[PDB]
Amino acid sequence: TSQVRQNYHQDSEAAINRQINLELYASYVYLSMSYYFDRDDVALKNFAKYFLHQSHEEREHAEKLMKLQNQRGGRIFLQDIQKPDEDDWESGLNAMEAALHLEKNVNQSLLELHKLAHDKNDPHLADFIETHYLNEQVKAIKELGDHVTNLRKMGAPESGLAEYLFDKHTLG
Amino acid sequence: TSQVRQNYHQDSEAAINRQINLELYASYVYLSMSYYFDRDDVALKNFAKYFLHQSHEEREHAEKLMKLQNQRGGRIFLQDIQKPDEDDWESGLNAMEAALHLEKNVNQSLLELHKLAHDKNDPHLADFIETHYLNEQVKAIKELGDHVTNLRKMGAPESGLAEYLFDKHTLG
Amino acid sequence: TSQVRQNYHQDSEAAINRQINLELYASYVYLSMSYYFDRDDVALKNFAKYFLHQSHEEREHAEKLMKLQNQRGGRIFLQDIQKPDEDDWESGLNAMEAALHLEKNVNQSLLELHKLAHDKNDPHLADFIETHYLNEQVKAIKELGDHVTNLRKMGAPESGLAEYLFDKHTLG
Amino acid sequence: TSQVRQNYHQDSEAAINRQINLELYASYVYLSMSYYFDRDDVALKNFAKYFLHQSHEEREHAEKLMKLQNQRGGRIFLQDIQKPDEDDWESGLNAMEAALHLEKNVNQSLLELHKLAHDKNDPHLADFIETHYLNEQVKAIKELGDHVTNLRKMGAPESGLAEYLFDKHTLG
Amino acid sequence: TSQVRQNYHQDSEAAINRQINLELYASYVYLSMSYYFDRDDVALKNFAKYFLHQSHEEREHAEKLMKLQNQRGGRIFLQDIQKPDEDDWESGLNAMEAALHLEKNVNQSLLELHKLAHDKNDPHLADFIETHYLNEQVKAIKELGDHVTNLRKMGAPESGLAEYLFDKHTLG
Amino acid sequence: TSQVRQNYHQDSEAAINRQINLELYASYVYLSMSYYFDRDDVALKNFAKYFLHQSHEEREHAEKLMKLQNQRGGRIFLQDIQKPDEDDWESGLNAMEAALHLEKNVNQSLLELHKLAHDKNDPHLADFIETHYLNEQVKAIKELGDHVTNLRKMGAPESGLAEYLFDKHTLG
Ligand SMILES: [Ca+2]
Ligand SMILES: [Ca+2]
Ligand SMILES: [Ca+2]
Ligand SMILES: [Ca+2]
Ligand SMILES: [Ca+2]
Ligand SMILES: [Ca+2]
Ligand SMILES: [Ca+2]
Ligand SMILES: [Ca+2]
Ligand code: NI
Ligand code: NI
Ligand code: NI
Ligand code: NI
Ligand code: NI
Ligand code: NI
Ligand code: NI
Ligand code: NI
Ligand code: NI
Ligand code: NI
Ligand code: NI
Ligand code: NI
Ligand code: NI
Ligand code: NI
Ligand code: NI
Ligand code: NI
Ligand code: NI
Ligand code: NI
Ligand code: NI
Ligand code: NI
Repeated sequence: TSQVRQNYHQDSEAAINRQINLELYASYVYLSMSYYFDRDDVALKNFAKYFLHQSHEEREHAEKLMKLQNQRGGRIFLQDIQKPDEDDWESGLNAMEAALHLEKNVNQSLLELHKLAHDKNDPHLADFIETHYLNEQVKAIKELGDHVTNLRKMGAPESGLAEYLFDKHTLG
Repeated sequence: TSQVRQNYHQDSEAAINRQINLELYASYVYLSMSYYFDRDDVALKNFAKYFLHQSHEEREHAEKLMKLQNQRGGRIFLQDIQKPDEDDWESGLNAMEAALHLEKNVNQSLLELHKLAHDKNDPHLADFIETHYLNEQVKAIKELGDHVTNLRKMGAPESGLAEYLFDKHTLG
Repeated sequence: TSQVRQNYHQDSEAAINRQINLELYASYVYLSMSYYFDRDDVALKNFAKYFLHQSHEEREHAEKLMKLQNQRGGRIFLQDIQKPDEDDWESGLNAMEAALHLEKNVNQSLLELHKLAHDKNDPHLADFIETHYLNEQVKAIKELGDHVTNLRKMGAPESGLAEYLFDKHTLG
Repeated sequence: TSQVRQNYHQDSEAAINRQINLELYASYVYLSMSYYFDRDDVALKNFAKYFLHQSHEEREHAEKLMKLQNQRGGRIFLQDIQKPDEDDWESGLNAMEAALHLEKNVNQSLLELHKLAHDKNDPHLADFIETHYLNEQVKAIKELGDHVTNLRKMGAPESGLAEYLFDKHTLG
Repeated sequence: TSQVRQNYHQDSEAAINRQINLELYASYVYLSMSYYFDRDDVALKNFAKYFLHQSHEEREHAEKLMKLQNQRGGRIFLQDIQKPDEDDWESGLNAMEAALHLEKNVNQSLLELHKLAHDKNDPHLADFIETHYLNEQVKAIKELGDHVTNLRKMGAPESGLAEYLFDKHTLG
Repeated sequence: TSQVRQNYHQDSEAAINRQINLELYASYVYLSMSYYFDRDDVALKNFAKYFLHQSHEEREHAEKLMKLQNQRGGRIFLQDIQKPDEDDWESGLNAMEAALHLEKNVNQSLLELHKLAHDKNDPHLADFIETHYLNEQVKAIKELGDHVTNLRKMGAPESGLAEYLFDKHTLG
């Protein structure tokens, strides 16, 4: 038992390791999306920059959870980072839709983590999730929804013009 | 065939995808090491900072190879990022030794990549490797060797004093 | 024999004179394209500026090879600069496609020059080509491919709107 | 007929295309001279810089005439740029004499262009030539004459000392 | 075997020790030349400064190769630095000619070192030589050739005036 | 006889040439020591920096004596610079002891040079030695003695910790 450990359930510790993996996974999905838009036959530079920024953010999310694990005296166990479910993300609209789906999955995982913390009467963990993760997820989901809506209304993905102009005026 | 592709062998393209994976793997190993030294029962903050810096560097290495793949008209295929071979890195000396071994493995992979590029008469790829990777590897290996030597001479890993003082005066 | 000449094969010297001519030729093609977009019945000012910049760059490429010839003790022999294969470049998309083709031809010439240097065991010439020409060509080809892709996806050349908006938001 | 064309005779348009070619030719002659003085067995760096500056100026002359052609609604037709009449320019004095001869030939062409413009009652073209070309030519010819005179009086080309000192104190 | 050593042939290691000695030797030759021009019966202060600068440069060349040896895990073995082949360098022209000969000898040694590295499939060593030594040698040889040419054309070594004026206007 | 020579005995001139050689030799010993501490299996960076600084100082000592030789109208005759008596300097303490021995040998040579100058009634040479060399030697010897004392008291060379900490806190 860690000399610092206090009111930290083993289920919470395991859940934090799973969330670390999920955040690293999200980082990897976004990296893949980013360089898809860097392809010479896609060539939407601001889509690429947008998803690269997201990738680096998700890495920060993971590192803060690793720090949390050690803060509470839990022990980090890393697992493989699975490659994303696609190699070719099709279009700006499709990538944005996939990112929305991803962020809602991460959000669901965090809400389950919060539920667990509360069930185990761990207010420090509950508030850590509340303070550093829940509103970030709500903001990310809202932003992605906004982007999907505009791309759809503009005529994406069929209109290459639409994705070009969205890349310039929204993501640029 | 990509409209940009020229003098880029399919073996080179495959080799670049493998090197991307190896760089991401190195990034993950270093992340694991970093947070090992953040444990309350290890608590060497400058070892932790050193390996975290290395982790972020390796991520830059991977991203530059992904950019290269698209520059030459190859196609990125990501694979799982395997978890590191240890969860507990034992000591500062042991971690440094493991990092040395890792950098020499990455170096061997890059020398084979250069050999392939030269065999396929790809001077752009050969010089990309020469210019951006080979001396970086030699410098990294020399630095890690220096660190291992000093930690050994100081009495690590048995002397917790040695690793403490090395953390303060070399890594800090 | 020049007092400075050393390890410089006569075939390399001849090849450098041919590359000088090819760089001056590229400069001239780009000059022609530039002023095509300055026509009152074409009137895409940022296409014009883009190709004029390219023209001046190619002139720098030629001058650096002339300097190289004298550095190694070879002797410059200039040849006519052939007029470009078109007087009317049709459209922004068509010009970009022609520029892509041109840069790949120049690249092929440089890869053959590097192959020759290596065959004649001239590492100074090989590395001169590697360092100052090969990645510049890869970058130019990637950029032109990106531009072609976007113009195609936007609806060029049929959509005069597409080329107008690309001129404003990408080239401007 | 161009929508902008007004009071612009087809003979004037053709004459402007010929003058464009002559300006590009002058640029090429000066480029050749410049790198002749960069040879290790000539090695007069300020002669080289002087003629390189002249080369870039002549390119500006050509570009302004191309702009003029489009301003008036004429159509640019480029022709080959002939290689200069010498590969070896012999000496600083000889190069200066050849440049003087060249500038007087260009001047003669411009005076004929002005005569044509006036014959066709084209005061815009006449004044364009007057304002941007005629005094530039007179100044260039006077400067070259001054240089030839001094080099002759100093003992060039036989005195290598003379050309060395002129390179340092006049061209430097 | 050094813990850092990788893909570093014993022949390469020996060749690097020989090149270290040759660079120190060049430094010594230039030191000797420098103070020859400091003699009261020679008294060309800018020749003296020129060769002293060269001496210190060659020392930097040697130190970078010593660093390289340790970077690759080779072991430095120094040898005597032979005194130069002359005590009296005769004249500015003669010294410049001797320096040209010296730089071409050093260049030949470096080209053989590069050939060896390539034969032993050592791209890190090949590119180290390419990047830090080959163009430096080409530039040095061209500069010395230029100086020899001007001194000859001016009338050196018979004209003490020529060497005086060259010292003032080129080396000063 | 030099036009500047006055009250300068041939024995003094010869002695100055010997001292030039001894100063260059000291520079070389210190260069060797410096890069010994740059080895991956020694890796004391501040020992390396300390002896490199000493090497460059000794080179300044030699150059000032060469200047002196020409000031007095003597003639410089250089001799080989002998390689140092060791390739492997064992330890920080051992190197410091060897440097102390070296500086006392150089000092003995300078005291004999001063004795000679005084015997030949050469007060300019005597005071040159007094002013620029004797106290520098006393200071160097005292510093090296201080370093040896501290390294011994700390437990060097057996304590790798001692040399590490001395490198950090005294030489750094
Ligand atoms: Ca998998
Ligand atoms: Ca696995
Ligand atoms: Ca033709
Ligand atoms: Ca290279
Ligand atoms: Ca012709
Ligand atoms: Ca000898
Ligand atoms: Ca010896
Ligand atoms: Ca005194
Ligand atoms: Ni996010
Ligand atoms: Ni996240
Ligand atoms: Ni779903
Ligand atoms: Ni690294
Ligand atoms: Ni890496
Ligand atoms: Ni192993
Ligand atoms: Ni280009
Ligand atoms: Ni080019
Ligand atoms: Ni074709
Ligand atoms: Ni080869
Ligand atoms: Ni002119
Ligand atoms: Ni002109
Ligand atoms: Ni004539
Ligand atoms: Ni040099
Ligand atoms: Ni050198
Ligand atoms: Ni010879
Ligand atoms: Ni000293
Ligand atoms: Ni000394
Ligand atoms: Ni003794
Ligand atoms: Ni006395």
